[PDB]
Amino acid sequence: PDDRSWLEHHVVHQYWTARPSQFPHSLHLHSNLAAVWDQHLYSSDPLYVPDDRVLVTETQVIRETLWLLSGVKKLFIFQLIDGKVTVRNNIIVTHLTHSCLRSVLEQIAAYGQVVFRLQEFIDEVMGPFRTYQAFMWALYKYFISFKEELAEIEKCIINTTITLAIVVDKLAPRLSQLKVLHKVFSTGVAETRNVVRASHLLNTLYKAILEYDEQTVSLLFSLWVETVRPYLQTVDEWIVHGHLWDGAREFIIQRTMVSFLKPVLKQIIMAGKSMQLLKNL
Amino acid sequence: MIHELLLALSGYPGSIFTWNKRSGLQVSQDFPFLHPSETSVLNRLCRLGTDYIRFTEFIEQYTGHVQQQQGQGGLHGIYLRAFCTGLDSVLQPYRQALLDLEQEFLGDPHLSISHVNYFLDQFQLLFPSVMVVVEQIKSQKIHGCQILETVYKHSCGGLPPVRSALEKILAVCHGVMYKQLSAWMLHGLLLDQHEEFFIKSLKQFSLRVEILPSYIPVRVAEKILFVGESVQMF
Amino acid sequence: LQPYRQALLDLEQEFLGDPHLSISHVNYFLDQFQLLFPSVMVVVEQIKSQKIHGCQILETVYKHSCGGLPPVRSALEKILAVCHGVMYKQLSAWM
Amino acid sequence: AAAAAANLNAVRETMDVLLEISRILNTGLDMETLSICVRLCEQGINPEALSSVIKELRKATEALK
Amino acid sequence: LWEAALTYEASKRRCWERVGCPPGHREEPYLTEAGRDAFDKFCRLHQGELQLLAGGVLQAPQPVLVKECELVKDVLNVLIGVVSATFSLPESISSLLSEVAEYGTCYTRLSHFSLQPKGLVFQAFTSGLRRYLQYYRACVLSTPPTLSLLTIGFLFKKLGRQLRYLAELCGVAFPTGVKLLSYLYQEALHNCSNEHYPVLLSLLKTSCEPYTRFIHDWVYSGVFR
Repeated sequence: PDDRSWLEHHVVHQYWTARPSQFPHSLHLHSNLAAVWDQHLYSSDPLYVPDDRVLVTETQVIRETLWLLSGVKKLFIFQLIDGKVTVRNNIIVTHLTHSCLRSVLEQIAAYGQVVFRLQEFIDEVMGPFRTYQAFMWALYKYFISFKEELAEIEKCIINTTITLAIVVDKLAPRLSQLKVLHKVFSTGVAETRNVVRASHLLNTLYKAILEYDEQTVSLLFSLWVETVRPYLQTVDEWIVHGHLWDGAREFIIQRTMVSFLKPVLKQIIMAGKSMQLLKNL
Repeated sequence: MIHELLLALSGYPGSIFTWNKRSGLQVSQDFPFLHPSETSVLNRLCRLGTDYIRFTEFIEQYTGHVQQQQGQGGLHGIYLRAFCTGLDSVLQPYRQALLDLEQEFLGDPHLSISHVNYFLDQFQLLFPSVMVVVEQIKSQKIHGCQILETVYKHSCGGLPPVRSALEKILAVCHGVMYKQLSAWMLHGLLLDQHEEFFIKSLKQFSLRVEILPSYIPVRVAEKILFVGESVQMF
Repeated sequence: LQPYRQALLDLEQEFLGDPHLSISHVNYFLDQFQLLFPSVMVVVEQIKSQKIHGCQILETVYKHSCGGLPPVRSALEKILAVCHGVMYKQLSAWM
Repeated sequence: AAAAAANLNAVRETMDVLLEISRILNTGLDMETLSICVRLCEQGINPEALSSVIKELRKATEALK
Repeated sequence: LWEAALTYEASKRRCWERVGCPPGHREEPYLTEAGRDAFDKFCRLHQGELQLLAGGVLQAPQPVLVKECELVKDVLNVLIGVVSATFSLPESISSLLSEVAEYGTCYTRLSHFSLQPKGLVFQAFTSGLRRYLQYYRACVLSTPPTLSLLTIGFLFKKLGRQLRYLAELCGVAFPTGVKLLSYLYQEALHNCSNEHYPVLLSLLKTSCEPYTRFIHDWVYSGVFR
């Protein structure tokens, strides 16, 4: 009826709303494994009692997964119950029976957990002590370039044949580097003064770059460079401006501290204090 | 979606995105075309338009609103105008981005909502941050030179977009202070009435020490005070 | 293992269009990887069963990169050069 | 229609299989001239009789050259 | 005949639910596999539901008819300050409509003040006002002769607010002579470094051009002016 008809046609309306799914099907064993296995199960007499599933097709899984991987969630599939990922069990296609399926979506949910912990931290930036801000900036710069790939592949669904095993395999050298961040960030989740909490995180990066002393090392390198960036500024400020930096004791020098600047530290102190003794002269 | 999203984000909201004064922009929930997949992207998209409407209301509120004076001075004066004028100059790439979005919509309108979210993620961090600076400026009814200190303190952060954006507004507000300083040191005349510019020979030309900005030492204020008192004397 | 990934994409790309292909095509087509995988299986199970994590892992690689069948003869040759490449940072920080 | 195009898709497949068999036997016929000969083969034809004419006109495309 | 048809190209979209020759139909297009048409359909349905739940008194603002370019030209004409049909002299269109109507109401109160041919400083003040009116006339219809509706609201954000300040500048008695000369003087010092500074400076520079000639008479010729 002129609005509802266009809605009905050019919007699916069958895996997110109360409506049984329809799609023209190509039967005959080579793509019919779910229905074949269903009939086999019933013939062996379980006795019957089916599984509550609404029959969703193949590509809808692909679109829903891409949105889960991009960084958003709370879709119709893959909801949270306390902030823990959970797979819907009403999914089954006219093939694969949903036994391999529950497992492949379990791996995708496991990566969604890794992105959920990060988004919880990043959202609580807005409701941050200039090193945490410079750390958030590194995470954010990763997230934009990372979100690009997931949007760009979703464009090719609107164009082209696409299946699951290509887009899973394609994201292996991206989900690999993400797990390294899941382990570096766990030490910054482990937690004192905020500068002690910052040193406990910051020393992990300085250790992790020498661990691979490639592509992981350039990532950890770029995460390192943007977080010692406040400190190089403030030590230069102590040298030329002749005063110790006050940031509610955000500064690592005692006048709790990493091994980065330790082998040259006496040359920092012996320059800053001597400049301060020139300010009084 | 096509005209509506740009219309809502630009600050001319409708009935899909009902503007509230207590939640900003908000979609009217479940429809038989709106479903939980696109919903989260929509909710994240609403924040930009919320902050934008607040910004433009504030800019209109404190720019061009008097004709040389009710009689309050915390709700009037040159520094409020200068802040709103600087914020209007900073907001230009958001408007430009929405223009380019419409051009791509015309070329093909089958662009998903997450695509627009992907382009506008660089304003997605910048808009919630600056909102508390401008909100504190309104709520605390700030008077005199303390506006400069308030924005200078938040330009010490570790997020480059936010820091650069607030620093430009502080430069705009420096413009007015330099303009009154061109008068008091050179003759002694004031230009800014009822709002402080950290300076008033002797008394009726003395230094007001307390209001002085935090990036300026007291020593240079003594030097300025000498120049003004002496040029007034001879 | 990347040519074991590509050789799985090719099959699915065939099956999307072709209606009459069956199990026999996959069993047939992946017969060359029933020579690579069982013959590198003994190398990996040798390194796990008696645990090797020294530099004498490389001698045990050079015993099976001699091969005798071409897949297990040419596969380990890729790996050994990368192992020496990490030792060429060790032996340059030495020298 | 649509079911008249799925059949024609299944005919496009078959024509490409006959195209492979045409190219490994290295017939001078390209994709266009072969599409005349398939229409002839649909109506019934003796390809010994077509082959005797094609073996002469292919030698008489180079006789007046 | 089969071969006359055959010389096409098959679709690249295919599924493992569709192995027996999909000619391309889809898995039923998603919401954003349609746009700028389906847009108007759900906006029309939402508006109809609103009109039902109210009683038809909620007043649909352009439910369909008219389209974009005609509405753009109507939006443009209000900035010329002359008569329109739904502005002062989808359903998000009312919110844009009110802002463009309020742009036109402050445009009109300047041409109304500049049709005059009070003193000599009054005519100089008005002749300075037209120097901004010309920039505004150059801004509209040259940049958007038919171009997109939202570009109007963005283009006259920096300029419509300034024009609305100029509406408060004009009286619509208003001062004249030395009274006006001190009025505009206080306008200089109150807004001395802003976006409103050079326009007010150009106003003050020429609104004293009669006054200096008045001062130049009784001293230099002994005859009062």
